[PDB]
Amino acid sequence: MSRDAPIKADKDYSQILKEEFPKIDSLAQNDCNSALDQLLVLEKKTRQASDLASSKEVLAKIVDLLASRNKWDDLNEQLTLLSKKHGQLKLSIQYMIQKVMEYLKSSKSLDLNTRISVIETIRVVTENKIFVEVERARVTKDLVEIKKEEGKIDEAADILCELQVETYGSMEMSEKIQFILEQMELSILKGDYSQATVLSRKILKKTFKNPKYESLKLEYYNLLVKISLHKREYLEVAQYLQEIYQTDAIKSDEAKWKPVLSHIVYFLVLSPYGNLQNDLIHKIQNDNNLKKLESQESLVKLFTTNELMRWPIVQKTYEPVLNEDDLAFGGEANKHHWEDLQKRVIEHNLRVISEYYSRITLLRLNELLDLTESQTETYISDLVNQGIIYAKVNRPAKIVNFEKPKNSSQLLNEWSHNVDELLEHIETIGHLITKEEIMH
Amino acid sequence: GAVIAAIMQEAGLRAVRKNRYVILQSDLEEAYATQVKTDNTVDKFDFYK
Repeated sequence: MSRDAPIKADKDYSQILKEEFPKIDSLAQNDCNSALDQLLVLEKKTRQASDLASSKEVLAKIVDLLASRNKWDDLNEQLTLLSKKHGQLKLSIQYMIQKVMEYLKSSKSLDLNTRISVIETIRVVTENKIFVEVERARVTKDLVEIKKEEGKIDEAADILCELQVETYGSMEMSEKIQFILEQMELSILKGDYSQATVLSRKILKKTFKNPKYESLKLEYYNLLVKISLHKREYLEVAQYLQEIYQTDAIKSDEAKWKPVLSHIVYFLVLSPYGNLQNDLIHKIQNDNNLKKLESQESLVKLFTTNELMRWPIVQKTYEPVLNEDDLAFGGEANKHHWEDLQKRVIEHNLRVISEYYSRITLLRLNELLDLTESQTETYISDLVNQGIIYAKVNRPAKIVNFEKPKNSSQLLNEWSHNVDELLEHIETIGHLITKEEIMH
Repeated sequence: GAVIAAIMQEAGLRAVRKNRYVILQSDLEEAYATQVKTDNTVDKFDFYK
């Protein structure tokens, strides 16, 4: 580092011990300790450079042993001990570690190795601050995969979720996206969805702009479909599939967009009214690629336009069609997204009937909806709390008066305007009579 | 009252960093730590003790 004497002299010695490289090897075959004793000397120098040369020898020696679990503990330990003392500067020993760390990866061919290796790696890097930390997490992560096949899937997932929140400057944008995606998946498997919302917001939508990041954009939004679908917010779920459809890769290729559009229609319907909900399902109603499918096309069309329809007949239509399409209705907790399809159909009929029918008997309304008396009243009530419609339902079951009782002033206002339209209408007509007679 | 108004606002700055829409007690404790340790007179008061 300092003076001009260490650069030359130290290098000179490492050359001399690199000519004496076969000597170190031959002794290593007879006993480990004899050759080990040589590595100790090498990694005490004062120039940073001469330790680069020498940190090949530290990696090579244990390779010639091949490799020994007991011996493994010591090599990684010796490094840790050298780091605290000096390491020829604390920045120096981090590049040494980085060289030996590739060997750890590729040594791997046992469970046995993997377990010992994670114990050495976690410790080293707690006082380091570079790319070492990415690599530690990654090798730790091999044992995570293995932990998945155990009861330790909850536990492992946690260990690892913590780590990547610390933003290392050593990662590239492409690596940063990938590592956080891994965390989001582990949280699904953990079954903690609270963790996953914090990880989704960690990376941004404003990191995907160039076609380099195209791939990781697709995995990103697909992951958010599940996180939400579990919390049953069905409008948000439509939204992610719509963004995947906006992706260039899906757009270009005919095959890729097929299940995505199908899925789009389902979660938009499953969403209960909202005016935002309406403009999204009308946007999809315009799309050309949907019109080739006829099952999704009739479904979207039904819900958009104002119709009266009955639930076991709609159920009979789409039971052998849509209900057997997986990741919508054919999953298990999507059996209860099928059940949900009914609520959305009987809310559609309530909205229609509210507008057009000013009054209808309750006895009748029950029949058309395909519900029992009790379940009709509670559904009317919930939809009046949520402030969309208004009714007055009798408990004797004589009527339901789907109207909000009209106000005196508005009625009179409405009447005064009609009279002005009659007088305007006649005033314009008289001119056009004159026009037609003379032209004839 | 002002420092306490600065606390919630600075905590919710830290909210964006951490990438949450909620403020926790960890945010509050750092908000507390600073904005209240201005000047050094420690040295001067050694000889005015």
